[PDB]
Amino acid sequence: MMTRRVVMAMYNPKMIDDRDYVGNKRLELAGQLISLLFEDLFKKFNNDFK
Amino acid sequence: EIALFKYRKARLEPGTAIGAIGAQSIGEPGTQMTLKTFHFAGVASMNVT
Amino acid sequence: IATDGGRICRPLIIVSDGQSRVKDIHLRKLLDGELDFDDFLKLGLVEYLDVNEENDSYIALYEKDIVPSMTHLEIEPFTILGAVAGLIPYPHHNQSPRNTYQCAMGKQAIGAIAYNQFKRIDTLLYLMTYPQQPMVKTKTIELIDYDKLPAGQNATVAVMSYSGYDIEDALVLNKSSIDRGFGRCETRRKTTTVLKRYANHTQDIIGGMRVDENGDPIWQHQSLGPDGLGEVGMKVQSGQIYINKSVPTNSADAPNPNNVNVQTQYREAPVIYRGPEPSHIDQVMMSVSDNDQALIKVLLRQNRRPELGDKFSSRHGQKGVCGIIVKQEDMPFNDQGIVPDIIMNPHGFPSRMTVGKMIELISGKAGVLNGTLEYGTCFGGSKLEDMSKILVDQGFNYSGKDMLYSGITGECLQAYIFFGPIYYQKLKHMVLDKMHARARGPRAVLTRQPTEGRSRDGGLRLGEMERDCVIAYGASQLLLERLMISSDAFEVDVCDKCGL
Amino acid sequence: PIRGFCQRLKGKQGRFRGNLSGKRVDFSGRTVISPDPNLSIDEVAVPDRVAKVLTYPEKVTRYNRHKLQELIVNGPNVHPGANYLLKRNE
Amino acid sequence: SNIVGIEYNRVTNTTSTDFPGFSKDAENEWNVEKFKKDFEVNISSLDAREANFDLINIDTSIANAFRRIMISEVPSVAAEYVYFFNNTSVIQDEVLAHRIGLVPLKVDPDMLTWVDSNLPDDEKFTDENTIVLSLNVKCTRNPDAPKGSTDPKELYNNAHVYARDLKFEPQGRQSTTFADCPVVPADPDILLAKLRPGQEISLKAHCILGIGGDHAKFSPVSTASYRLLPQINILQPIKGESARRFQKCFPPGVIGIDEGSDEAYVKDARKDTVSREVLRYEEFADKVKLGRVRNHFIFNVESAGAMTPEEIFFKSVRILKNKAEYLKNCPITQ
Amino acid sequence: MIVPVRCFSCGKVVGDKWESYLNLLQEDELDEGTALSRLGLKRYCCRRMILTHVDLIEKFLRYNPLEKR
Amino acid sequence: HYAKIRPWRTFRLNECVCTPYNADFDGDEMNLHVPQTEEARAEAINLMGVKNNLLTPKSGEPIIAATQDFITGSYLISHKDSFYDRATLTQLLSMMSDGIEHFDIPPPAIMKPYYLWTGKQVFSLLIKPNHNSPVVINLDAKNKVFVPPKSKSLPNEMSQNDGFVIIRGSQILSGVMDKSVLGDGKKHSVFYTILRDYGPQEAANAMNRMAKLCARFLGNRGFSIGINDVTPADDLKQKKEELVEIAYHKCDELITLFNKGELETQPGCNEEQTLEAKIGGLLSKVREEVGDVCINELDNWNAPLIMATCGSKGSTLNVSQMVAVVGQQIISGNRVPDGFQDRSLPHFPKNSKTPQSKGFVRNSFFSGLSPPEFLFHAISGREGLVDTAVKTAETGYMSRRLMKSLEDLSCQYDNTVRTSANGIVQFTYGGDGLDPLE
Amino acid sequence: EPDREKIKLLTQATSEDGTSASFQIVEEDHTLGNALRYVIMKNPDVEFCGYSIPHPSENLLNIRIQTYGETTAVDALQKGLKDLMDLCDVVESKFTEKIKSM
Amino acid sequence: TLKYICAECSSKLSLSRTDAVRCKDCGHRILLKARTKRLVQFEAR
Amino acid sequence: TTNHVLEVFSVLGIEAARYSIIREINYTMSNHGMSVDPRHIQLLGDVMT
Amino acid sequence: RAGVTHVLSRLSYISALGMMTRISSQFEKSRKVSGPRALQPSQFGMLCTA
Amino acid sequence: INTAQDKWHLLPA
Amino acid sequence: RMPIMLRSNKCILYDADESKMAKLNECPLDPGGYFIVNGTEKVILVQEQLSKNRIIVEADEKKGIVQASVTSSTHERKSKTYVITKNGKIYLKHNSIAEE
RNA sequence: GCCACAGAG
Ligand SMILES: [Mg+2]
Ligand SMILES: [Zn+2]
Ligand SMILES: [Zn+2]
Repeated sequence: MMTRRVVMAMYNPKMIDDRDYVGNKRLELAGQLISLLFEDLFKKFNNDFK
Repeated sequence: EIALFKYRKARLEPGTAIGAIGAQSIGEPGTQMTLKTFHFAGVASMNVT
Repeated sequence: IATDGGRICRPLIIVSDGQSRVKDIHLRKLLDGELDFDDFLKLGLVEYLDVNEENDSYIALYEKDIVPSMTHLEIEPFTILGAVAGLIPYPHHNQSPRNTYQCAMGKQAIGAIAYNQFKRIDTLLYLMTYPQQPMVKTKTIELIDYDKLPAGQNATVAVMSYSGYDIEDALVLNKSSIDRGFGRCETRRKTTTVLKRYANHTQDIIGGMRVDENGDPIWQHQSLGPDGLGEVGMKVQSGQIYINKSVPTNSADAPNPNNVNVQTQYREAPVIYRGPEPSHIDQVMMSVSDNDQALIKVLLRQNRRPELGDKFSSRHGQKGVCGIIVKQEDMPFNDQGIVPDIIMNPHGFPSRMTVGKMIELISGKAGVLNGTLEYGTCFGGSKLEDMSKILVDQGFNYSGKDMLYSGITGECLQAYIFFGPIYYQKLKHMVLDKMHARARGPRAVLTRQPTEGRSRDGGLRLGEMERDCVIAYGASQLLLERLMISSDAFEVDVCDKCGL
Repeated sequence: PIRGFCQRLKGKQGRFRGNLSGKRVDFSGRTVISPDPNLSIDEVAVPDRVAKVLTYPEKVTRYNRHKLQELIVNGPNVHPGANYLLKRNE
Repeated sequence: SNIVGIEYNRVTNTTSTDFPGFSKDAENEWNVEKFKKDFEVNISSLDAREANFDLINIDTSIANAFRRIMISEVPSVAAEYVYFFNNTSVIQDEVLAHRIGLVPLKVDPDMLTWVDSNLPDDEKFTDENTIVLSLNVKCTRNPDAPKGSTDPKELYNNAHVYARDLKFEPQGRQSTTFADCPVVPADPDILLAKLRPGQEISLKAHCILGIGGDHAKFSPVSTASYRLLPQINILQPIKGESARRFQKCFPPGVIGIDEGSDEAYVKDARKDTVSREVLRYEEFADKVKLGRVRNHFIFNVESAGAMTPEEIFFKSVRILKNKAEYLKNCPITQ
Repeated sequence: MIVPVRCFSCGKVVGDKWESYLNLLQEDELDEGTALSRLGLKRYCCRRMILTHVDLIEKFLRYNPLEKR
Repeated sequence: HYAKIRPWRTFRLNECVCTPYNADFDGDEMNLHVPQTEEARAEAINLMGVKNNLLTPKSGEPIIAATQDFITGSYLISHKDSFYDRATLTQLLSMMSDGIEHFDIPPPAIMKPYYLWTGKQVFSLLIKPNHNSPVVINLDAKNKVFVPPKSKSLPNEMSQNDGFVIIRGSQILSGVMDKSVLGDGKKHSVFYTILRDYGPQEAANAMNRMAKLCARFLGNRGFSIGINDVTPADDLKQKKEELVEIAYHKCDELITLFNKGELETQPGCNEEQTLEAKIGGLLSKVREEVGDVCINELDNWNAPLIMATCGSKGSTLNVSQMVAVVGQQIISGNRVPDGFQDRSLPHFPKNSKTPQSKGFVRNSFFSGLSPPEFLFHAISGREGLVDTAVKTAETGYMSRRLMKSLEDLSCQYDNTVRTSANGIVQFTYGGDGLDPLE
Repeated sequence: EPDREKIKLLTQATSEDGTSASFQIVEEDHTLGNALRYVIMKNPDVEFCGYSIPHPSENLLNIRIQTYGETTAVDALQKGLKDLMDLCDVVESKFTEKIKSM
Repeated sequence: TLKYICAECSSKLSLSRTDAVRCKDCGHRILLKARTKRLVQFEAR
Repeated sequence: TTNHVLEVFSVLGIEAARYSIIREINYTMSNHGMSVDPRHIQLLGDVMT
Repeated sequence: RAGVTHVLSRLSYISALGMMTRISSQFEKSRKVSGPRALQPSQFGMLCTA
Repeated sequence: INTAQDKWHLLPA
Repeated sequence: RMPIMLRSNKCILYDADESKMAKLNECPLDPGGYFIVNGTEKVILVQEQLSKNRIIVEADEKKGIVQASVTSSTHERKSKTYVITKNGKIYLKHNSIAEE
């Protein structure tokens, strides 16, 4: 499918997808970032406790 | 008399940094100018920058 | 089909068979207080759409623009404006750069920050003494609770060229308006000292109030108080002490098993108020921190007044500084007897498309005459013809162009003047924090040139472009003076056989 | 990275473009700007509280002795006044 | 010749139209007998606070000068200094100082003298040139207040620091100077401050007198303005409901309708605020020419309560004549 | 935070007409334009003084450090 | 500059000097250095001085001249329908000089009914106050918006709206004062003539007098813009509707014919470019013509049109945008692009190339903008901002390159331009050897 | 005892005989300069009367009087001040006699 | 002598320089310096 | 003629390259209504060549 | 990742409301016009257009 | 009493 | 100890009337959502990112080199895969892989 | 003194 849309974009230039399109941007909130930090901190704490 | 006076006081005064004047008289229009491309011949058929 | 989390969505009203799914009866249930937006979600009246879903649907703006091929309806148009842009009155009449500048500028407005501001101690705070809600407001203001805690003042504005002092977006204030309390803003700052306990069991001591041989407090400690913390209420000037701190003389720790029980003296390391205009202490607070130390906070304040240099904005851009402050006798007046407060140049309208300010002026005049706050919400609001009808009903011109009398010579103005209440904000960028002078001052130890910043008594940069511009005139002696004599002059000895 | 020699000679805030080809000067002052049409087109208005710190070194001559004496007596706290004095023996 | 016309986009014939040199006739020379014979004053109403009168056959510069002297040069009294004694309030010290400064005093200013500022501060204030006010309020909770507590005044005994609590504290000879007529705030129910129980305000205010140009609190007029008398000239009579249309473009006490021929006329042009609506509609254009009369002035003077308005007018003209005499007597510097 | 003693542009004593304005708007339930008309306010400078004022002092007095909580 | 001490905490400079600084009193921050040695002081006052440098060396044009609201005052004084009596004349004359110069009154322009002076004699006395000042200038110039006369047989003097200014002796005979004659931009202004004929001191005096005049004259004669100055008449509301109806009919027909597939093909472009060119040209012509109609019907003493004619700040296009159609929202030299698939906003028919779907703002600023037009206007404004913020970061580098290349050049004392190592670049500067400054 | 510094006669701008002069007044502003302009303009012997304020930040008033004929500048100013004083007195008398009625 | 105010309890209490920073009624640890008694003047202009 | 610079040098010499540079800069500047004096352009062209 | 947190500047109520609900950029610096900084019509009602 | 014009009341809720 | 943001489910201010807001010295018109850490009231701002677990197609005009990029997102590691065209032929590019 | 953001023209 990847190369299928490569071929479609190659056949006509109108098949380019906008890089700055809003649907191709995802919003990471505060809770996800705090989860990512707590994951690293908790695993470091667990390794030190071991 | 007025023509000769205005000619003689229009000579480039010796000692003028003419290079600095030229540089800051060419660079500043580059700040000022607005557009990039203009349609010269056949509207959009030929493009010149 | 997308199931990811982190996508941006918006609620719309599903429309089918050429009829909005939210009828008047459902609106009646909403207005009765029941059937919350969650309930309308459950019944399937409103739906969340992302930009991926909006690609194949068909959305309508108003009810008049329904066609059978639509699928959804926009719930209100002014969702397109954000929260910060929501304050702008009639912004669909303005130009887009004006809205952009208002969004970037309204965040620097001076007004009350919260209901608990006077018990709050922040690093920097500005409070307007006499807030006022905007006369031409927006539904966003009613929703985000902005009029309850406003920022700015309603000034009667005449739009005329009063003098040469009011050119290039400058402003002319009234001396009998500033002195009655217009734009009277106060600024609060915080000073924090932590009395750290060093490893030698030695800690800072606040004690001591210096007294000379006369038996009276010294000038340096005129507002120091008995304990060592400057008393609340007392004036503080430039070069005084309000926390008479003292640090142990043994700066290096070097933990000692020796006796050294007594005569562990302290050196004076106080905080000195080196501000340029007087300030008053309004709060002194003491606390014990998490590590069980001593923490001292002092809130200083100063009640500045409007003058030349302070910035002002109109909620449509049109920023500017005060140029002159004329007395009330020199300002124009009308048949009723009112003088304007702020006069602005009419040269700011042709080049800035600021028709929204004019409609705001007319709507505000109609509001103050009629007695009600008038909405100016974007894509709608209150129209112009009804406000014109109110203006003629109370006995004024339809365009607010009232005839004035010039106070300088008592004559009728040969042209009518645009007259009405406009809401203005006082910005935080004021002259009294931006004045600067260098003379001879501190130097960096690595380059022996003037330092940078007004927080270190620094000087001004003379960059490469200015150097080239001075070369462009043929000024040799001036360049030599600027960059060698008075910047980093140094006497060196050179051996002219080797060259080092 | 560490501040080496070659990184102290190149760049905007280096030496050749930060402290040699253009450098911070003394005797300057920066202020916001307000209009004044009643001033001639060769005249800028300096505030009272700025001209008391900015100074000009004038050398006494036989033509400006009394004026500089009065400026020195007026002091560094009234505007037509003097702020520093330097002698030949010092 | 002096009818200042109001055209739909401009104002015409506004400049003063009489002096020698204006015309070949060289008329309208200065003569005191001419202004004695022609000048007129008519008082429409006179109240304790507001005065409304008319000056007829006088030029615009003189009326403007009178207005400027009223606003900025007629002296009055206000609070210039405050000393604070334990001001524990949420309203700041300088805000209370500002409000105490801008309160209007009901003092005749002739019973004082100007303060010489260059004198040292220990002796600059005496009892002959200073009004000393004192304010001493302390809010405490009232035990028998109702449980509802919706109205703040029921809960607390002194929850409002009004203006009337500014007691007068005479010093020295003032004890007999204002014995018959005590000094009080002009307006009784001004809301100076608000307090909650556990808070106290105690201040001593020193009141001096100064010109209006120094600060807005010294202004003895709340409003002192004038307007030129409007004039409606109807070139051609109007008939029918067109007269009702004509009436709609004016205030309801300006244009009337006849009961003998049903043709519109003017009733009183003094009540016509110039909304210039009749110049809009083209059906009534070229038939009425709104204007003002340049040498007829309607003065309206409303005082803060310090002094009676005709006293303000006479003090203004007295100040102007004194200024003119002072410039007359002093010799020109060579 | 508290209504000015004088109007910003005209010079009337407008602080008097604040408590009376609140009383007339609370008890008689009138339209507030009528309430401003009845209290001796005709110039709209004073009308904008007590039509656009927010009584923030009564919200600030709730948070004082002097009284018991 | 020469310093003057005034106590208000802010630097203040005359507004005619603010044009070279590009200064706008919008929180702008400027710097003040003070020289120390007397040599540098003399250097600064004699070569760097503002009186000695009133001409930029870009082209020799005057750059320190009247700015906005000074040119408006000049236009209002020099208008044809102005007539001052003797007291107002002497008041203005004493106002522009502060009672420091001796003024001699010229004979009045109207004598029989009342002695009246034209507004142009005020500027005549500004140029030459008496017979002691030798300023005697003679010139002719065209204003910013000139109208040719009724027939070719007349010269430019009798031209309608009086756009041709002629000064003989010291009197201004015909022409109203505009930006083209008292402002920066053209090499046949009045102050340029004074500077090139009599020197810098008289030019500075003339500017000071005009500045003090226009600074205290508009306070005795107002000039205001309201909504009455922006609202349209009855005719424009229906005329604009009729022409936009015709334009929408035309573009719809062309778009349908393009959809069928028989549109004309350019010799060097595909069909999309043909549709783009046709729609863009048709819309631009519609905007221009309705703007002409809107401008022509506006009455005089409508302030924004006076601002366009006078040339203080604005243009005819700006008032056209206020009162008539806003126009085509050009984005990157093209119509509104396709953020989505084959349409702009999720409100409009699929695959529609209609111009109200592709970035046409039909409603004027006075009547309010619709949501699609509002977002399109937002896009155009944001791109204007980014263009202004990006071009600077290249032109600064280009300027520094050109300076670091050319700064070693000089003109030695034999009219030969030589570099630092005395290498000849030209044998006579520019062939003629004439300074472009003079 | 006379107040010398209130009024000055400018010397660098005056005429040799007294046909034209320009006085400087301290501690006065527009409210009296306009009145002096109006009163002096009612002389058939004054051709040029005009007041000006050179800078609103400084309290000053420059009044210029140019008179053709036998009249000098100083006499014109003095009689103008006399006429202004008489005019104010007349207004005083008329206003008092009209207040006394009511 | 009484010179300090606690935040919530608002009880006027003193703090000897050998005493920890704490209120004698509630366990809170904010002490604000109460208003001094020296004559302070202000200009109403 | 070519609106390039290096082509004119490669075909016609340095002296034609100077003219190509001068004409191109004059065209670009006067297309945007900046009106730089042609002598500054002559100075720039004779510095680069 | 750097610069996650920023100080809530207290200048006005609208300022604290506006620092809240802010969205940063994945691109720290840019040079191209109409790149990641253009206001695309995809952004109708998702992010503010002013 | 209620119309389709006043549909913005969903936004406060 | 979690630093929790105000007006969350764990903070003391959840569903607090105006009197309780008065007791604790807090403003009822306080937006909330900011962590009070070390006396400074920090805000964590929403970040925007290229879409993970999806497809991006990118192309450029003058170069004419099309590409399709996919951001590989796992809970442990993240990477990216490119499908790029050179001289009109498709090739696969990865950071760990040396050439196409 | 080194980094990070926030802003002003
Ligand atoms: Mg600016
Ligand atoms: Zn008022
Ligand atoms: Zn306690």
